[PDB]
Amino acid sequence: TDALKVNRAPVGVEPQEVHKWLQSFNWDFKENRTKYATKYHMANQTKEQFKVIAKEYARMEAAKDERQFGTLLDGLTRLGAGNKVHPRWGETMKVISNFLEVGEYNAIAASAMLWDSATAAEQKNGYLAQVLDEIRHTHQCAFINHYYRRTRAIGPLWKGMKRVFADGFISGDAVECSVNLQLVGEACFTNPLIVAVTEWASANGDEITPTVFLSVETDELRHMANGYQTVVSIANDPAAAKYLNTDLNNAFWTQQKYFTPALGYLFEYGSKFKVEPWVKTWNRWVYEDWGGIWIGRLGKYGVESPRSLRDAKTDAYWAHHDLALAAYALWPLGFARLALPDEEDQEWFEANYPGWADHYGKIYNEWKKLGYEDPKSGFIPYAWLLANGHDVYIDRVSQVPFIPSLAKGSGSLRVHEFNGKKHSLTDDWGERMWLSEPERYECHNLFEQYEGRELSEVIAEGHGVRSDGKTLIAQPHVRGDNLWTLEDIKRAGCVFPNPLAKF
Amino acid sequence: RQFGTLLDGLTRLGAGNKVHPRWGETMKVISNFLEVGEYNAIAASAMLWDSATAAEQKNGYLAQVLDEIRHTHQC
Amino acid sequence: PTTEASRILIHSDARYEAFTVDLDYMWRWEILRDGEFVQEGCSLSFDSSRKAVAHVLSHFKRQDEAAQ
Amino acid sequence: SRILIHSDARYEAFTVDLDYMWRWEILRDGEFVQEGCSLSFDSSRKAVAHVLSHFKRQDEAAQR
Amino acid sequence: CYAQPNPDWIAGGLDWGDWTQKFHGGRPSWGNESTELRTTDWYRHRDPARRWHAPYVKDKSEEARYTQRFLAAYSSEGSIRTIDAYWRDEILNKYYGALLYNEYGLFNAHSSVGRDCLSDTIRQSATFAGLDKVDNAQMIQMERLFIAKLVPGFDASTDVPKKIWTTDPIYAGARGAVEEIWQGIQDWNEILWAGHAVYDATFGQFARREFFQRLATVYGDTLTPFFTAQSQTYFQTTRGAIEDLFVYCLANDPEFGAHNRTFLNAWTEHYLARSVTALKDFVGIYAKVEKVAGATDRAGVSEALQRVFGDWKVDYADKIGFNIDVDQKVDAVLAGFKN
Amino acid sequence: CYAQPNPDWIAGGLDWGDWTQKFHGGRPSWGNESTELRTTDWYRHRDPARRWHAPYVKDKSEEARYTQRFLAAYSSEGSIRTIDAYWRDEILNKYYGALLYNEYGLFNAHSSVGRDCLSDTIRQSATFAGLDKVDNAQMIQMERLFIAKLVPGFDASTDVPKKIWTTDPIYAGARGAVEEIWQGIQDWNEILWAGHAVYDATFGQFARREFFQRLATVYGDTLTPFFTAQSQTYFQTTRGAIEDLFVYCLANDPEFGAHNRTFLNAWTEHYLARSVTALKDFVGIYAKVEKVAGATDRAGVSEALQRVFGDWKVDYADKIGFNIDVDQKVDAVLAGFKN
Amino acid sequence: KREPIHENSTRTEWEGKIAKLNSVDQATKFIQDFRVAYSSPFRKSYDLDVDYQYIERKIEERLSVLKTEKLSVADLVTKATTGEDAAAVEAAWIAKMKAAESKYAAERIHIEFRQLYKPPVLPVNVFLRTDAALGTILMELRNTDYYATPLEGLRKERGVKVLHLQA
Ligand SMILES: [Fe+3]
Ligand SMILES: [Fe+3]
Ligand SMILES: [Fe+3]
Repeated sequence: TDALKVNRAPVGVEPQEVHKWLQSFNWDFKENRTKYATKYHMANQTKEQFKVIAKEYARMEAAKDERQFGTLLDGLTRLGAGNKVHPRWGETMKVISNFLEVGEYNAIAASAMLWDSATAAEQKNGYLAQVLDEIRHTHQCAFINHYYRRTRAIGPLWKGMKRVFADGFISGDAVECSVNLQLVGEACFTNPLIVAVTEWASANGDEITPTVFLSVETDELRHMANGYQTVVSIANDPAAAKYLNTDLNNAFWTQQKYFTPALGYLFEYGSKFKVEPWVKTWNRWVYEDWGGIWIGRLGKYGVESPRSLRDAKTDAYWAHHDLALAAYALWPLGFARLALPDEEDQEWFEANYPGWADHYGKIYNEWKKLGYEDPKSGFIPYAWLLANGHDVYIDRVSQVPFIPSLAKGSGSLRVHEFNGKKHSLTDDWGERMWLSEPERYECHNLFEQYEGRELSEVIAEGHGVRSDGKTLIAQPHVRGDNLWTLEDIKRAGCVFPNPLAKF
Repeated sequence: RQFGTLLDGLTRLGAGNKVHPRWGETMKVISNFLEVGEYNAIAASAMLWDSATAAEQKNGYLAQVLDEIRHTHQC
Repeated sequence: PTTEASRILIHSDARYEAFTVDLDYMWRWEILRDGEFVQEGCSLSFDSSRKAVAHVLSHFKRQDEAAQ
Repeated sequence: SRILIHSDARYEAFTVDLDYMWRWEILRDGEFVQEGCSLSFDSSRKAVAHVLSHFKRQDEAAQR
Repeated sequence: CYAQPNPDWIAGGLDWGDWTQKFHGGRPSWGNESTELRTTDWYRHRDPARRWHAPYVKDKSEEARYTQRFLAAYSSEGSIRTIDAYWRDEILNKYYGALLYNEYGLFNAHSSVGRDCLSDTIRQSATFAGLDKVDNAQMIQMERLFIAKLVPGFDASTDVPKKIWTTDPIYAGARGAVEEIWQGIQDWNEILWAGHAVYDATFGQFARREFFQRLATVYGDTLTPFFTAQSQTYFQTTRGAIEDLFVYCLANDPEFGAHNRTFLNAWTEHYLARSVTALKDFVGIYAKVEKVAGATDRAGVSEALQRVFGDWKVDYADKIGFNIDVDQKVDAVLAGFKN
Repeated sequence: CYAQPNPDWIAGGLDWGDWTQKFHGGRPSWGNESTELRTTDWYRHRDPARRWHAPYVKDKSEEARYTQRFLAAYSSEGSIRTIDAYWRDEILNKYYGALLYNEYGLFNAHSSVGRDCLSDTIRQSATFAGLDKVDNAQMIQMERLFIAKLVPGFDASTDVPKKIWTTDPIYAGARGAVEEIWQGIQDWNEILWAGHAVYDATFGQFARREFFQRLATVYGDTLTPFFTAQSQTYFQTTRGAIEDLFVYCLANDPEFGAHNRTFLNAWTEHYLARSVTALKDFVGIYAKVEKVAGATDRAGVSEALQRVFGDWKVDYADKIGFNIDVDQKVDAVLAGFKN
Repeated sequence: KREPIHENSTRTEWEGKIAKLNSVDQATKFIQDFRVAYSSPFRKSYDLDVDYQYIERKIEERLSVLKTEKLSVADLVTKATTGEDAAAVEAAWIAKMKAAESKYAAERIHIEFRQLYKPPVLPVNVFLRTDAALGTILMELRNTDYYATPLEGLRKERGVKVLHLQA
């Protein structure tokens, strides 16, 4: 009888039990499809690798945060005591954390866009879970950066950073944005990156980046599944055979254009201790592991290695040394303190990049001689650059600086004029992007925003001066002696040109 | 937190030994004596909870009962 | 009980162990200290699983070395 | 009725009299770190000094 | 709070220049064309609950673990034995399940919101608002699967609830409201304002609070209140943040207040009608319910409706100067009472 | 948890020799004189929940914080408005507060247990069971204080509940039982067994689950179920421990099993008798609640009594071999039922 | 030479003539000319490159307030500020785009539609779904055989004046 008999064994409801029916939560109506422009249709029956409902998500992540935040506090108090970290890595930390926050924030919106693109509840759920993860981690960065805004927009690296970490994630076909975010961004560069930084940072006494980065590493398998499900959900769409490999190749080129020189500059110039030279690393991550093995296993769904992979390899040998020239030549526009390679840095460089000494080694030596580090020298190495015909250009598409007279890399200048405006492009893949799609690529470079202004007023307007009011955040050295102030920059009498005036 | 810190603290003592050997022994004595005291304090505080008439004073002893329990579980 | 379907032991010393398993789309690895789960990760391949676990272990071991 | 008994670059410590006992506290970088009690003001200071010695030993070791 | 790389040509932005890369056609990464509302500072919004990941996830975890402990103890108690069997099989299993489809639709309206909105705190509130709604849906299904484990022959498949949500006239007006809020607009302020401040604060509050929670408390349903307690808590937490964004930050913007109220009032007008329809269709469900004097009949239903519209007037309508005649709205819905 | 310094003349000890210090007259610090029961090993019991301090306070913390979030949202909802004012003012406020004394009494009975008993895990299980009971008492008062904040003129003072508990005949049987179990014995296995396994499992279960929880979901009460969910979850957790100690370890001790059953059956007879008496007094309360077919008529109470006694037979009686005629016990209680 | 980034004389004077717009029709024609003159790659002039984005905002704000001050709810919902039926605009520009015989014909239709009808001229909802449907077609055409034309010929196709080609 109902009122008396029943099973009184203890029972709950486990999450995979509620996840079994999640797919059926969606229903058919004619307007039921993504609001964003796309060439593809993610298939309505695609599945999610993890059977996680909202309550289970909260339970698993509340648990991690429990001890992870505890460990993070302990790391911050221990670092608040001693000298701790080596100074050079101490600077690379501030840049790493500032860039990470940008990317984790924009990833929130890229993942939301992807959730909108899917029609299966399960694939929506997978994307949703990455939204929540990117949120958790931006909050970790708020906490971190709270101890350590218009001051980073001043520089020239921040702009390239903004393509591969921000605009590339959210502006385009959602599929192309997935390739920027998961299939290339995370699978090829950042997931390998965060485990490697764990060793490099730890070797410089930085406890905080390993802690934060390992916490991020806990989640990446879900992000790589999201990337995979993008490709899978569209592999039966005839649009895929037509388009997927162009979107992939273009997005692979966008990501490698910034990270190939950027990361190598980070590792080899932002650390004293060097685990192994970046060019061998690059060829292992990108060419062999990502391009060989992983993309190889995606051929199942009609994915082919980027046709531009071989150009990318050709550039990986010197690109980060070229970029380092530009960063050193422009230090007053940045937000961290640079260190010229010391005597063993040079030895290591020559050892691993035969030719480094005859080229970059001598330039930096001459800059040191001409007063690179001396705040009484009124010397700005960008001026020496112009004053010896070594102009700096900015790729209209990628935003990566290019110095054709000093570059040992594989990029070449193309200066075009369209409808009354001159544009500089620096490789064959960017130039096709801009020729095919001018209206996607109108980003002003700094030479245009700051034209014919003195260097010091640009810095000062940007707030790149310490609480002091006169001493620059940026510095050409890492010692606590002989610091540069606005006056010392102004002495140089540096005024931005238009590098395309001569054409 | 205190459990988190005890953990991180407890792995470090493990891969090698940073503690002077004499105090190493003293730890063994201190932690044995601690355990006994915290255990009996549970029952002592229950006897006092039995002794009070006022529910507030009962409550105060009860809080100490739970406190002594809490720490036996760290041991 | 290792097979072609199983997980694979990629590190074993007095204190640390690390495993990795092929999940088609990715490879999942974990690191154990004194038998207890410490850290979880993923790589594109067996090969990069090993390199990844080696990075994280260099960090752990440096932490241990700094406790003496 | 809070009394500051320690103050340096990083640590602060206060005690307060609650008649039956004295409750003290320690701040590291403005973050409440540790609570305690002592019989008197004097024993508050000796207690705070003991813990601060431990916290600073930790700070010393985490650099050298 | 201030992570989004917004330029000075978006209210609040501190960067300069055009975006690094835009959509084909020229749509910016983020831009003013995404909404009809305007403001001097898109970053002004602050969740009144201070909900960031660590507290938001912490709280939901507590409710997750307690829910399972409570279920293990509930099946042990046998308290499902006094549930009224008709309510359980005919009204709860079927029509409370169809409401999972309703909450699911409201969660998916947030997806384009999380892509398009113009500040980090609004993206954060939006996402937690949408995660709670899929929580609501999953929780209803969790209840049904639990009852299925205590009551042999109780079918916890979603087939019937989905057929009811897609074809049964009781929910036609609801399904219509949700389908327009989700897949029919893209103004992200309009999605949030229509979904939480108008539709959900009238129909949603009626269906969750006035019908299934209230009626479970007259039919001896000891199980469903444990679940509507969570939906109702999530509604109030979300109302807190919706209020700060649309009332304090936008309808009182020091320069665009009157502007924003115009659009808010227009919106409210449109979706108040859609809400009234959904209710009027929904109130036909009482035809299938055993009569109870202060609750399941016209006098009571009128009182319930008087609470929804009256509360809504004081909490939303009067704050933006929108005029509502509770009595008329109540009558408009009661025209559907069908008794 | 073998840390209580027990010698080899208390069952399961390793230490040797007398206590260093005893009571005046010679009572040992711990001794078999503390209980009628015997066993080969007192450290055998294991709490099935393995709820040590960390997990026991974790879980209660989640419940504590969720409770305040639920309350702040419930006040915002205005859900108090559909409750039977009569149930609210004349049954809940008065008779539910009286129930707090019952819970408070049960808590106190654990004070001697905490001191006297012979194993450290039993000491832990007993203390947490104690804590939950006083929690129950404080939570009832918490709900009363909450209603006082919403309905004007509602008096949350304990005066009337206390008068009703000490003098109203509805609770006389109960207060006697609690007074006896708390202050009328000191066998610490008799306190635990009579307290949890017999009295609270029949009368407490009837009063908390069958009357206040069940009837709240008949009279429109959407607040009280939130609070009975906590005490019912807590009752089920404790029964897990109580059953393990008295049924696995004690009533089946390889050597004293039968010995312990004689006393266990002796105890049950006596305290079952007090329970029936307490239930017989209590059922008088039906004469002042409104009649609802199936819940408050004689057939509803009968079926409620059949659940309590039938459940109790299965969960406890049959497991120590105590014979109860469920129909006879029910008819005994109904003799106090007016209808 | 240049002025500060966020506050300069160009933006000031432009806000000056923007304040004085007093009708939906005046403001509409103001914003359409301004967009045409200064935005996109087909823009008439790069004179205001550094300032048109801020200035566009200020026009957008002025136009939108005028829209709420002088127009009815039905016009806010269903009409562009040109007087046209917003639905009819969407149908007409999608129809034009589906008929474009080439990616270069498509890109011009899409760029102009944004130039003329970007909010607050079209109602936001009508604008965003039209923009999206045009983006679909434009990507479907542009990403067909995307690497087939060699770079030299692509430059001609774009109509670019090659100022330089490093060797
Ligand atoms: Fe991330
Ligand atoms: Fe990631
Ligand atoms: Fe103690």
